[PDB]
Amino acid sequence: EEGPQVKIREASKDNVDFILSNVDLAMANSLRRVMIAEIPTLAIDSVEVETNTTVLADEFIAHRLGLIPLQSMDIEQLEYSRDCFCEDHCDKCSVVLTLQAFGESESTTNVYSKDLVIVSNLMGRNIGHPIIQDKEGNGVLICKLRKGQELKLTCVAKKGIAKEHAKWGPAAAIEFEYDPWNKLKHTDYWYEQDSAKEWPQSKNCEYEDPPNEGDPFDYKAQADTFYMNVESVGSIPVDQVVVRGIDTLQKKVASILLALTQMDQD
Amino acid sequence: SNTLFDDIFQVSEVDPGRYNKVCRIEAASTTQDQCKLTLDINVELFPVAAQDSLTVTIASSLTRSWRPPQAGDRSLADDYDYVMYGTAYKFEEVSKDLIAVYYSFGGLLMRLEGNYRNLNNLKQENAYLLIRR
Amino acid sequence: DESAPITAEDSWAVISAFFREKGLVSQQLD
Amino acid sequence: MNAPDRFELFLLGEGESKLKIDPDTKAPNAVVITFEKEDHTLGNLIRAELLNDRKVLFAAYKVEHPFFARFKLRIQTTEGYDPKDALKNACNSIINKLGALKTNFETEWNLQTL
Amino acid sequence: RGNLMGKRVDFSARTVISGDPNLELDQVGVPKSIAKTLTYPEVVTPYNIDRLTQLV
Amino acid sequence: FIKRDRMRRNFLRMR
Amino acid sequence: MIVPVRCFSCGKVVGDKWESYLNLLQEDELDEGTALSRLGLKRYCCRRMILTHVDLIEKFLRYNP
Amino acid sequence: SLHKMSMMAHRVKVIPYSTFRLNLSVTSPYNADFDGDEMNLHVPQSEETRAELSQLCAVPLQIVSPQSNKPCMGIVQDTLCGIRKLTLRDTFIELDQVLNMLYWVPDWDGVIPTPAIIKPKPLWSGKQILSVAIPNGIHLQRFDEGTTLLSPKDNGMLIIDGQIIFGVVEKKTVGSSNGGLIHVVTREKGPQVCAKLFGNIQKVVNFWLLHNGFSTGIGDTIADGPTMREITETIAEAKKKVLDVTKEAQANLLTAKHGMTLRESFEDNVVRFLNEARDKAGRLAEVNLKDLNNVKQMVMAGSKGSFINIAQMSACVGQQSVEGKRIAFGFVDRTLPHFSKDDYSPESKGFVENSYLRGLTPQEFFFHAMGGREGLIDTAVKTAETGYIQR
Amino acid sequence: FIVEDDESLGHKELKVRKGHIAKLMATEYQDEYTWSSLLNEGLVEYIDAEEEESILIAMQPEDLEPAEADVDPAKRIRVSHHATTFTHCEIHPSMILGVAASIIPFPDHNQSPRNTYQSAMGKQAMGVFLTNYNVRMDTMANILYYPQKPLGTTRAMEYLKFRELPAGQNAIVAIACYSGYNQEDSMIMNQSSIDRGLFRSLFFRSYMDQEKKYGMSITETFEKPQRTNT
Amino acid sequence: TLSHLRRTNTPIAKPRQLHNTHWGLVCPAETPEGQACGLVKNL
Amino acid sequence: ASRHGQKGTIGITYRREDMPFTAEGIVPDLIINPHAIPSRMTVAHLIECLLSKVAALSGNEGDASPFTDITVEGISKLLREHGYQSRGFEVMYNGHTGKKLMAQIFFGPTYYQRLRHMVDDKIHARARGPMQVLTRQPVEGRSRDGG
RNA sequence: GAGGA
Ligand SMILES: [Mg+2]
Ligand SMILES: [Zn+2]
Ligand SMILES: [Zn+2]
Repeated sequence: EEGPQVKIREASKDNVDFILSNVDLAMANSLRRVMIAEIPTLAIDSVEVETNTTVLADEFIAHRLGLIPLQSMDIEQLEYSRDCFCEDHCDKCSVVLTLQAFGESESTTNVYSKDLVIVSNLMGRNIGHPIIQDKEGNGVLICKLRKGQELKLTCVAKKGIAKEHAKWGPAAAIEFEYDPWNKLKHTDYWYEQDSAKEWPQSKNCEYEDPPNEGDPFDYKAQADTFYMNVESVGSIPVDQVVVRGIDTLQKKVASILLALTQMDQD
Repeated sequence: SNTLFDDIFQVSEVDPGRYNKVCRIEAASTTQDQCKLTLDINVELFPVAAQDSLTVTIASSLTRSWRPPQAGDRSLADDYDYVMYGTAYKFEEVSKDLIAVYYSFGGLLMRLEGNYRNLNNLKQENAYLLIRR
Repeated sequence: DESAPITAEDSWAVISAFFREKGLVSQQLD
Repeated sequence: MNAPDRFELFLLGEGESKLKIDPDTKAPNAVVITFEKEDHTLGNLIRAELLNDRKVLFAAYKVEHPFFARFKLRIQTTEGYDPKDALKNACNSIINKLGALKTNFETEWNLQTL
Repeated sequence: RGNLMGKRVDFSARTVISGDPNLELDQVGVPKSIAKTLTYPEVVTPYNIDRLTQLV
Repeated sequence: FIKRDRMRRNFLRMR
Repeated sequence: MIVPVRCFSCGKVVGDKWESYLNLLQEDELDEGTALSRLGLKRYCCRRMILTHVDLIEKFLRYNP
Repeated sequence: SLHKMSMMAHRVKVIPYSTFRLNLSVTSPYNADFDGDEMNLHVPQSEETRAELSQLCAVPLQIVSPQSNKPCMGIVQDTLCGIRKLTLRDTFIELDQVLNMLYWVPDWDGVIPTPAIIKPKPLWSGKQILSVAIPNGIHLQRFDEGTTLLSPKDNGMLIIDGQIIFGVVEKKTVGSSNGGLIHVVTREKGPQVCAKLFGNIQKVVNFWLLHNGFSTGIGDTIADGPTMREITETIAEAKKKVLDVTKEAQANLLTAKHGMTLRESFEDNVVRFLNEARDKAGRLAEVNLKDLNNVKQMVMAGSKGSFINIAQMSACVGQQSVEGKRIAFGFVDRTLPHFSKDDYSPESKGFVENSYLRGLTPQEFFFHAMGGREGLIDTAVKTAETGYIQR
Repeated sequence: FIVEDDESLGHKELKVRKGHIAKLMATEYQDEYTWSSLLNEGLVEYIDAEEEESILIAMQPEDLEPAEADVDPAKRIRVSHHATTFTHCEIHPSMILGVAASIIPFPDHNQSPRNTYQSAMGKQAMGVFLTNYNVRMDTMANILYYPQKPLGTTRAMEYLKFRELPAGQNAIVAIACYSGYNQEDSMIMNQSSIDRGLFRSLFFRSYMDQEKKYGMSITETFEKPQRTNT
Repeated sequence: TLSHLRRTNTPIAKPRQLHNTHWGLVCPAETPEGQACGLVKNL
Repeated sequence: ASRHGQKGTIGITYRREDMPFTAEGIVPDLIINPHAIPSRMTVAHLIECLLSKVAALSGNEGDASPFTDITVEGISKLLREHGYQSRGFEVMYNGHTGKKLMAQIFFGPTYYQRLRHMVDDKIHARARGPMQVLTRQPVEGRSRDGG
């Protein structure tokens, strides 16, 4: 509005493409980076491999478990473990998953994320169902079982952010761009014969008029109007991803403000 | 303080010597046949062709960590399309009546000829170069 | 044709004929 | 085994209050501020915001060493304008812009069908 | 040549090095665990006795 | 150009 | 061994696409360029992750115990 | 350790992450690179031991080496390459980035130098912001080659205060050269100032480079078409001259210069022709490169590479040689079974012609392998020798 | 290969022709006509260093002896056929390389010492060394987590089973001076990408021990010790 | 491992050189540079 | 180490955002300094990176065999056809600021093999531990607490 | 044996 304008070019199940205009480059980039990094969510964090006989080392498996996106829409109702006083986890700060698999078949028995089963009480919070983008309905391929191999373990999922460990990222690489015509001359084109031909012009070049070469380089101009595309890993609806990124950034700034209040306090 | 020197110049020639935004200007004082001038320009910010025509004076006024042009009180010799600032570094004397002064503008260089430019262009890191059309 | 000459590409077939009846440690075993 | 635990890339320590003001000496009406558990995310943002201000004479920041989640920030205002005030105003402006953006995007998001 | 003109000594350490452009020319970034091991014997004077007490 | 593993079909189809 | 989840750089989940990828190859005879593009792996940070995987866990699964 | 310089004293900064980390300019004395090298650290145990260290063996004391009475340290690759670019005449820096750069200098007094341009957009040249790092008083005037107080080529170097006036900073000024800046600053303000100088220059330039970026890639080595076929025909001329000499020799008309065999005379002539050819092509390639070509920049700045590397990566790898004389008839009267006998044509005896870009034909490849192994052997022997000699 | 004349020394020729290739491919895909057969029909021939002294090999089958007959400038400068009385043609030149060298992509564009260094290093790379590692019990095993076959391969790597037991991963590398933290070699690695699992690896170490070697009554025993005058 | 199984040694004339006759028989590249450079060879 | 000659060790790790990122949102996982190249002249390194980029785009296998007829020109043509700068350069964006970089970046996949000797087997420090028998100097070998 | 550099 008075600040930024957003014009969504396109929205999907997993992507929004939108123009971010009437903003400053720094704000955009910070938004970019917070969405990548600082917006919290839920992920497996500790595995009690009660038994395993597969051909995979446990910590290998536990690692893969960490990476499995989980339903984390209302993560906010959950508490960081370092805040819950309970002895290391409870239902206010954790969700317990479990897993049993056994190679009953003669052929290979796959073990999919969907085989995970919630045990802890959700208290009616839309949390923790492993995300299943797969059309066939079974999520990530966790492990394979031959015949007698049995895998049986329980996991704990916890609120965390991508700074601690990438598994918490709803990230799913974000696109970003501005001045597709290089009118700002923020970059200079390496070239053998002609910068014009040798550089494939971006798809966004249409949304802005080509530079008229008969114009002096405008130095007054500054970079606004950023073309961004956010892909979501799925643990959070895309729109929710960008909204929460905005909100998180705002929260941390407000925190700075509060710290100033404490300083002026005493 | 004021104009330490003023004049106008017919740009004889302009060369983009291996640079993108900087060209070396060759101009002669229309007035003092023995006054001439070589100068580099950020032509990107201030395009120039041959026989062109420019912004004037060797000012000295309009220490003191440079402050942003807080455009409440911005009233300098802010009357030109080009204002550079820089330092004299040699006063080589071409002939008995021909003194040349060498100014450096952050690496942009400049040189002047005559003798009526007499010792008012003295060794002064201060100088705000301009000379007119 | 079948008596036709050989393009440099073909040689890889020949190579694979080798290494099928030789292995890579042929000499040790032999 | 000499790796620092990664949670302290965002966790204030003990006496590591988020801020630590320090009056600069080199120039008048200037200050140097240290943020713990931060990085360019917040820095570059606030910095540009300050730069927007008219009464700010100088504003820059730096992350001294990437092993550490700090960054110093140095402000310098014209006279009669306390630095911490300029900081407050920058934060407020940023927050308002963010709030606007939030509502506006939420709007345009409702503008979709998927 | 092996035990007199040169020997093997205590109070030393060895590791891979890595450049760093945020270190003063004469500095060196000894990793913490090493510093947890090498020591230097101070002498208790009135100048440090408090500080040394804190250390111990 | 690249290394092609579809030549198994080529001979199998050509045979 | 088994497919990795989450293309290393990009982060996108890929641990589920493996089965479908193989299917496309066998049953649809498809060309893996188009196969990848079918699964949606647009940028090569993920295309690499799938295309070049090697599924040793098969050959592990053949030791009886 | 072949140096007093190989052991120096340092101040300890305790950090995480098990490697030893150390500033970058200090690599050349230790002659180390971070490709997995390791270094040992010794802890003095007593008061005068550490006094000895900090007063005799501290690094800044060692900046000027008695070995050649020129400084033994200097600015190096990334910084060296950047600082040239930053200090080109074309560079200009907008305000905000200027402010950040300043703040990076630890000793910046807190004064914002007046921008070199106040025309309506305040712009600072690079040289100014660099000069903020240089302590006041230095002079260092050089007049490199054709400099004329207007340095149209911007070469030379001239600083008339702790503030630089014209000239592009590069190896000859800020490297480890003789009359270089490091020299001067040592002699003037003592080691502490010089070390602080290293620190300041590094920080500023690294920041700027980081935000300006710099990379190189395959396209850097590609020469222009016309240039390419010109190279080719140059090589062809060389071949022709060799052939003419050969025909004459086999007509027994070659006149052996005194003091050497007819055969030796011929062989030398051929080798000379071939080397002249390689270099002719090298100059062609080098000349053709535009200034944005990153390799040309790493050369101009002198931080890496040399003309010969350009020549080999783009024009012609040129003659291979084992023990100075070119490739010898290992087989009876021919270097490789792929040849007839008694062929003295340049490629029969090892004149690699394609560039490293075009790749080597299998002969050339093999010949080059022979040459390279000779290189490896010589290096291995030479270090053991020089080690024993030095002992 | 064994060069020969045909209707003409023109049109001189490898004895082996596309028919034999077809038969070979057929045997290959049958999964009847094996390399030994090539031997017996005398299309291929074993040559040692001594005999090499008296032959005249051609490098590439076709171009070296089609006949005496516009060129892509990027292509290297091949010499010519230039001769007629060949007697053999190399099978494929890339076979002069040994095992380790065959891993290198485009080794014909590198400076030879580099090739040698790689040949040496390649024996350090982590990777799966055997498919049954979890059954072997030996000292010091290193296994990569998620190997990947290279994108740029060489034909020979097929015969080394390399693309089934690869020894590295394909990183998205970027050549740049980013923050000077990567100069004077190496480099910066994406931390998050590591968390995703990049270049992880398993390490296995085996400790061996047995009961007494010697002593009729000196008989070392395995058990949990205590303060039993221990 | 594979490389190991095809290695080759020479005890103790320029034996460290790469002679032409090695063409096609010994890898022109692979050799443990060091003291043994040129002695140890591979097929 | 790459597959040519470039030994190297890590020497800092950045989180994802801090790395430069291109407009498509790709972010390298390995940044090596350009100064490595010219001195060593490992052209094949660059060529492999280019070729592999093309392969990954098009879903193929990079035929890097030595003495073939593949040229750089062909690879580049393909790469252009997939819609990238025909030499692998890419406009990239600084991670900290989000601003474009003035110089474009060579960028592509490339096969890298992790060598042994992690540091944890080299780190080593002695502060008066055990000594030999014969000469009563410090014992040797880091495994044996040597000096 | 190993071996990095
Ligand atoms: Mg080294
Ligand atoms: Zn709890
Ligand atoms: Zn990806």
